[PDB]
Amino acid sequence: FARALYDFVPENPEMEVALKKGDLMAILSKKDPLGRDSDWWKVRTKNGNIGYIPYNYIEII
Repeated sequence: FARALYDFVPENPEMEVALKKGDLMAILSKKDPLGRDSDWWKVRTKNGNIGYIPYNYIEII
């Protein structure tokens, strides 16, 4: 899946995941709708945190 680059934080206090520099996360979505180019994906951390996360903040296995 993916890894955590920098300490991430809920972009919005409604739906997002949290990351602590070095953490890890599983990415599913891409651009999300169409699937073009940009850094913004959806993730699942330890199956406990489900939300989004800029691609420039996570590592691709």
